[PDB]
Amino acid sequence: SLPFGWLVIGVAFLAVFQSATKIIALNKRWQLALYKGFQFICNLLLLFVTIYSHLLLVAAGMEAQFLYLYALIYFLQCINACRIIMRCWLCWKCKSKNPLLYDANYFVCWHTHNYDYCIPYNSVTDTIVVTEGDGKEDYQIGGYSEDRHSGVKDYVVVHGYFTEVYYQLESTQITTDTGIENATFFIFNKLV
Amino acid sequence: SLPFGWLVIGVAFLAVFQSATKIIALNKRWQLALYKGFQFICNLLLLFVTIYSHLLLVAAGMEAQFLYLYALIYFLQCINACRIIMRCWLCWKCKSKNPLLYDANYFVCWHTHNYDYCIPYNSVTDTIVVTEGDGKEDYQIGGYSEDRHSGVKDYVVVHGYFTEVYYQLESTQITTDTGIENATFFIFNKLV
Amino acid sequence: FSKLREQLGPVTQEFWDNLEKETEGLR
Amino acid sequence: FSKLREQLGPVTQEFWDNLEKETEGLR
Repeated sequence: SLPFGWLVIGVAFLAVFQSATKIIALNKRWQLALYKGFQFICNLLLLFVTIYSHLLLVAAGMEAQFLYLYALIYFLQCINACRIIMRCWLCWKCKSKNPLLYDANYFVCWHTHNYDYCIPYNSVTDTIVVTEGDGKEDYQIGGYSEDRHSGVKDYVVVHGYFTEVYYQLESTQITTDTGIENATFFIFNKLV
Repeated sequence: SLPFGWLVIGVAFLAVFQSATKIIALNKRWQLALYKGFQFICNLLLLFVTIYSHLLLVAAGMEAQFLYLYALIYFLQCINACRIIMRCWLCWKCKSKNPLLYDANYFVCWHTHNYDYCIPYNSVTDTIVVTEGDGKEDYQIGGYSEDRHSGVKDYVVVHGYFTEVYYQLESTQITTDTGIENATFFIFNKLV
Repeated sequence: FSKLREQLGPVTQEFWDNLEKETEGLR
Repeated sequence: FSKLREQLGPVTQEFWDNLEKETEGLR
């Protein structure tokens, strides 16, 4: 005998967590983790409200009607879990926690002696531009900024779910060439 | 008399739509709309599963226990709706459908005679780099690409929820300066 | 329509800074 | 571990292209 109140409680909590994740501003680094963390809790809630509801359908005998729908739900949950495992594999591979935080498709990366830079990126392009500067010294790509702790390697690489695209450093645009004070531009070209 | 089956049906459908939105790849433009559209449906479902559950609590008289929780849910839904209205105001202001599609914090924009460019961006930076090139002619910022239909204006602006930051075009890095063939780099500096 | 935007501009940032102050010692 | 990645690489893109073909005339 599974009481129906737990389903309502799970529904209310899941609504709370959807409402929280749908309004969190993605400005600072701490929010992103929060923005991820809430989702994680939500996912658990999304599981808890699902199987319990399924446990009701078998309890009421109304499970033969929508077994396909719940099978689809479980299949998509398995796909999402595999996606999370791939993200964990990427962040282990990129030596940083950025892949779990940011939701970008790709991650341009380069490893130094002490620090490893893993900056999110939309898609593989012919060229990649990195802007080094301060107000704090940092490297910025497409708005995403990472506090620099060392120089830039002439081989930068873009990680992906299934792509590993190396890039070649061609030119470094110093302030004299560009005319913009306190801003260094590094340009990388996609190696064939 | 509100039957309890509708709550289970809404739970199942909401689980389906969470599962769909949590796996959609954000590579092409059509997916983004889909990725948004599903969310829209989900939001309706998130409403439908909520108030109905609330309608059960008043039906069972167990509403006095968690009125605060549902009030918080409704308050957060109101905040999310206001956020969507602000996004609609932005896309009306930016003359493009990109703000409703992309989830970036800011949008760098510039208006031409025939076409209007509204490219997503993370945060306001000192400089902004735009890469013009083909394989198709387009302007690319931080991986996000938009098919170019005209030139670039020397005044580019960044839209935001509450910020309107103008930028000044300082230098144009042509292929001779950079050494990268078929790639033009436009550099904008933030006006004070 | 811009009056609401001007009023609502910095209140969200102030709330986020309050959250910063509250949960800084928690994480 | 890389064998699964190699196997799963292009199947997702092929499925997305199938979706492209199916729903191109719908939108």
